[PDB]
Amino acid sequence: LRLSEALKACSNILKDISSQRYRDLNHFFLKPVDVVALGLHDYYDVVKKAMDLSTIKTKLESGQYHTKYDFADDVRLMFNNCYKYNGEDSEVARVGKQLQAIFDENFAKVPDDES
Ligand SMILES: CC(=O)N1c2ccc(-c3ccc(C(=O)O)cc3)cc2[C@H](Nc2ccc(Cl)cc2)C[C@@H]1C
Repeated sequence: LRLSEALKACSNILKDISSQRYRDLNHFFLKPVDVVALGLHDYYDVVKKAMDLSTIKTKLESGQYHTKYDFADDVRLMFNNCYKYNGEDSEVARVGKQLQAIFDENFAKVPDDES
């Protein structure tokens, strides 16, 4: 599975946002939400499709994203699930916003899909 130049750039961004350098922002997003471990009420009444950084990596590296936009859709899904479930004043949403801002700045530099 050889990725396009755009999706290789996406892989590098994903690695960067998932890295130890941002651990205080990303640790909440590394692995799937586990309703039992986290004590959550009503999570899947609010969130239709869960997403997290490990799943994004699996999907990217197994060829499930055809364009950089498919990849970005799942990054945004992950963040939006967090905001909508937890509320934007929650601690986790606040760090999410910081991580998303880093993602957005870097994703704007990814080349065209056909290059
Ligand atoms: C992303 C998201 O929306 N949620 C989420 C996901 C993972 C973890 C989590 C992840 C790893 C650990 C750990 O390494 O121990 C602990 C909690 C925690 C949460 C959120 N819980 C939480 C986050 C911050 C604070 Cl100060 C208190 C509670 C719940 C939410 C569903």
